Amino acid sequence: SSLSDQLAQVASNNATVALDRKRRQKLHSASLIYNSKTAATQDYDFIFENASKALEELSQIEPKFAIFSRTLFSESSISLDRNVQTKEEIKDLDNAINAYLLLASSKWYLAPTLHATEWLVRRFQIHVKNTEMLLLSTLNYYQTPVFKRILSIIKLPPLFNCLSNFVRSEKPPTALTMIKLFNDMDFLKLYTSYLDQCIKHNATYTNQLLFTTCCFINVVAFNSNNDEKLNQLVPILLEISAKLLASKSKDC
Amino acid sequence: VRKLKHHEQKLLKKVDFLEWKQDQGHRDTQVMRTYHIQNREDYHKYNRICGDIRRLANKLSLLPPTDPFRRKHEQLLLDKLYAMGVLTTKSKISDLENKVTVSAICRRRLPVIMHRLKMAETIQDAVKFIEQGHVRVGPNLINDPAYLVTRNMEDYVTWVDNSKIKKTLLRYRNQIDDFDFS
Amino acid sequence: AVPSVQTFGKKKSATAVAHVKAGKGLIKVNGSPITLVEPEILRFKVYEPLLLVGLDKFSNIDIRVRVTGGGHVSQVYAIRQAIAKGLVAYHQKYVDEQSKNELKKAFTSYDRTLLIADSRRPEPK
Amino acid sequence: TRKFGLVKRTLNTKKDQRLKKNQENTRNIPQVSSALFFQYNQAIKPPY
Amino acid sequence: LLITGRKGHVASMDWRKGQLRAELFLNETCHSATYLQNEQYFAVAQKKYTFIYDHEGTELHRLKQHIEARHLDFLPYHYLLVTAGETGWLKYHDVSTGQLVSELRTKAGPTMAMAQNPWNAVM
Amino acid sequence: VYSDVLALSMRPDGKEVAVSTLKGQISIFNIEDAKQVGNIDCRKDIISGRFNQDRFTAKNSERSKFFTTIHYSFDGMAIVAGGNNNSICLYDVPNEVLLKRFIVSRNMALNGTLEFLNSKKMTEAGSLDLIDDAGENSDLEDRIDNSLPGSQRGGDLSTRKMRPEVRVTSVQFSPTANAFAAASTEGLLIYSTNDTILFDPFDLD
Amino acid sequence: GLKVPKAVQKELPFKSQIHQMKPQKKKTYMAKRAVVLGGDEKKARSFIQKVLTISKAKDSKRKEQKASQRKERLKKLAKMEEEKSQRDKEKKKEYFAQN
RNA sequence: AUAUUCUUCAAGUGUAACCUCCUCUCAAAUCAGCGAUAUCAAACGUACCCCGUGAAACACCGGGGU
RNA sequence: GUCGACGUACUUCAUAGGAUCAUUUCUAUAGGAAUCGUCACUCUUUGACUCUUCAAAAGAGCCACUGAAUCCAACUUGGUUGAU
Repeated sequence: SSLSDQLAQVASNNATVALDRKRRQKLHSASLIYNSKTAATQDYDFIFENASKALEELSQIEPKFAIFSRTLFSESSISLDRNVQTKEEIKDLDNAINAYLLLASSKWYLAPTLHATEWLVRRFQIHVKNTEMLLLSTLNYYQTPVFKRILSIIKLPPLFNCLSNFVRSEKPPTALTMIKLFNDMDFLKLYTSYLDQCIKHNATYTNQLLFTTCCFINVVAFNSNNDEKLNQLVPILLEISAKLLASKSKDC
Repeated sequence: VRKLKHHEQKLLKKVDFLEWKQDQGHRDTQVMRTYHIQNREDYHKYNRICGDIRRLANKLSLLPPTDPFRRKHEQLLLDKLYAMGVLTTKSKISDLENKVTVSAICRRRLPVIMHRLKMAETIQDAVKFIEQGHVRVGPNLINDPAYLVTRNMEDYVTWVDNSKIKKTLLRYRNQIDDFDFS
Repeated sequence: AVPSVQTFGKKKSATAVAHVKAGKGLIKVNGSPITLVEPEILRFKVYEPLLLVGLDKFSNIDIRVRVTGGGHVSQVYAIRQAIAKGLVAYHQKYVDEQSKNELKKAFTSYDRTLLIADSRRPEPK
Repeated sequence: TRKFGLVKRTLNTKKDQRLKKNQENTRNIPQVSSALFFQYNQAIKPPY
Repeated sequence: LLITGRKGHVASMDWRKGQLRAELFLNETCHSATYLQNEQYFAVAQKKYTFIYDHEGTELHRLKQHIEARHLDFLPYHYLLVTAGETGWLKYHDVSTGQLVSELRTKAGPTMAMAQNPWNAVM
Repeated sequence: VYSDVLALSMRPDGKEVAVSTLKGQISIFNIEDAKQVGNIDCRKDIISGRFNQDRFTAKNSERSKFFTTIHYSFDGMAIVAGGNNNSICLYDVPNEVLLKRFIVSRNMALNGTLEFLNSKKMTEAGSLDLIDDAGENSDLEDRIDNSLPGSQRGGDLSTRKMRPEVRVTSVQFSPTANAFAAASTEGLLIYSTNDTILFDPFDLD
Repeated sequence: GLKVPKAVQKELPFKSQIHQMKPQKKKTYMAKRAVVLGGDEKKARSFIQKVLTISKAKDSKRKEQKASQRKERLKKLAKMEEEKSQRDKEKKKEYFAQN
């Protein structure tokens, strides 16, 4: 290809690597709670105080968050940057954070999860590295003001190209544009592999599991003409509903 | 660099990264813009000739004045340098050292002549029409923008026939004739 | 849009602006049919580009001709010039090329004045 | 689809700001004095 | 990083991050280039004339001198661009003032290999 | 005539004149009368090259679609024409149809050969033939570009800074033996029939 | 005003072709549409056209008053220039009469 | 020091270092001011009938219309 | 016939007192202000980059597969109990 195509490919792989001070003051400045001026002037040490104080409240709501204070939200996990570590160790940082956003996604209306994930946003760079499991865990809150903030950070993946006009928009992403997401044949194959991952931990909640079907009904509805499109659709949908019946949960 | 301070100034009275005495005022760039010439080495390909005029002017000035060689020989040369059209008048013999400039030889360029004869609107736009292939000299169309044109040959530049730019001109006067397929 | 071709025709000081477009087969001169040209003896001097090549080739086209200048005769040499030029410059544009060289060889053998303006520029002896 | 009349990008001198010589880029009418007459200067009195 | 094609690339990339400062396509051949005093000012060795470029791709100077340049080097404590081409001569161009310091006849023919000494600034 | 004429030639009868205008078309006039016998159309059957430095398709450039020479055969029945194009022609004069079209040369080295250049030569900034390979060369004498700026068809071949164009300048028939020589860029061509490996019978029973 | 002959006006170069708008005869729809406020607005649209007439002519008379006194002042000014011209000649004799 | 190496001074219509003037200021074109042949609208002017105000004036009060 | 001599008439010739900038410190003068390893925010100027108007011109050309946007046809939903 050209030069500037290949030389912008290096930019994606070093999207988090703070090199100049101005590169740091753009990456560190974006976050969930604080605005762009007051975010850049605070340590990780400041953020870890508010997180570990908030995370102990979430441990009181349910004891499942107690384990992450041993590993991710521990005091020793301030010095570790992602970029310094090997390739095997990063996938364990993903598999902790992927296990975290399952438990986080249920208590998402509450104020302490907003202060809890933000240290896991700003120290662990989940708004760049793994924004699929960040967004797929929080895809059902599209009307809420917390998801409007989540859009205002993330460089959107190539699969979520329907929401790309709603990044840093005034009004929330409307209900039909959520269907244009699920109308794609590839974006469903995430939301299968998100859900069959979510059932195995048996943490699937009521408002989430409605918004799955309320999209999965409409995908059948928008494709009720094209009999070819439906023919390639049910290896995606019926294999969910096969595994969605295997659940212990009556609600699933 | 920095708009260095007053005490920085006096130690760096002479440093400058943009403008050098070697660079000679950037005269070569300054006339490349006014005539819009494509490749950079084109200037000093003329300025070697335009200097070689003056070196022949100088040694022909060092011959004694009542020499029927010397009186014959620069008037032999001003015949040619006026026919080619680099210099405006034939009368002065000291035009040959004073008025022979590169900007004189760089305005018998073809796109300047298409701007002098009011063919194209500007001088960049004439390069745009030469490179696309709308202009011609007699039979054959010309495609190098940097075609020198003799003052004698300056009569014969026209738009190339059946072109889409000689068709539009004839529509303005409501005088097309498609038996010519203009 | 509309496929048209504009050709000129010129005798002494008379122009002839013949627009030729694809149509039904009407042939007008100054907003009047060609069967009503003035001098009435020279009406067959303008039927020459109709009848030399054959009247079939006008079945799909329109010939709008408007003339100014000249006299009674020297306009009739302008409408026979601009109809011949307007016919033979529509077959090189919007119909087939081999039609055109059949026409340009037909008008040539009959009278070359149909195509190119016979300019009677002076001569000093 | 490359543009026509392309030329090597080079340094403007008449327009650029980094050059030293190109780095550079309410009326006032003083009232004639309230002392002064046409030429008489009616204020000056001894001591001077 | 600075790279030069033998045919026409000159790319003054930033390298860690993915930004691209200047990409000049030169239809003359090009042999070598170095950054002179920062990332900002670099100097390619063209077909005949060593040019001095800027971070945007601008020309700053067409060096009339340095009339062949196969091997081109800078040494940073003297602001002193050095060339040695296929002409034997060895020229040092003090790029702060623009005044050529010293032109040196090598007597040995076309310079096949040149590299500076960092400790000493002899070459 | 209709457009600029160039390169006339007269039949050895002394009664006809063959012309080559700039519209491509070759016309044949009488002399004792001013009228014309006929004209033969040459704009289509001319092959034209796209040069390396061009910006137009080879189909719609007006460089080479006329004929800068014509010569009647001594029979008075055939015209050979040749211009700044890549092709030579043999028109029959009464039947008004070309007989055979000769490509002068097939060289990538010369410019006016190809109707269609390769696409892999076109890099985003420019063709990969216009790049100066002159500085790569080992000797001194090759590297010295002394080409004057806009010198076309000039004095030496060094002073072009272009590849040489394809043009057939002047064409004549032979007097004797069905030959005709066309003077090219590559050098003077000679076409002939001295083979006679051909079965051209006449009145066979 | 000058009226260019049309045979001169026809073969003019494109830079200088004189723009002469033909009058319109077939009534436009817009000139059959638009509303003109009458009554009270007419008394306040006649008046603005009656004020701007006064202030254009009060300017173009007082602006003419300056160029009437410009002509008088430069006649008085050149008379002072002529005395400083001739007397400056006389000093450079009485200077060089010493030298 | 025992022909080269090193050193000192002198001279060169010697100089691709270094000083200096030229190699820019067009038989050019745009934009801005000015502004004509013209144009659209409005007002005002002339004549002509109509309506309000008024008791009324061929109203010397206002208005509408062609 | 033209050129001198004399007379007449006009044109022309000399400036001086200061101050600052000019040398990689120093223009000669002590009567003068400038030696600092920078971290932020605001504001202004210039440059690219993508579209683009006055306004075109030319397409390194042709095929094959896959993807998208617009415009009708169709269908569905809402719509005189009021769509635009």
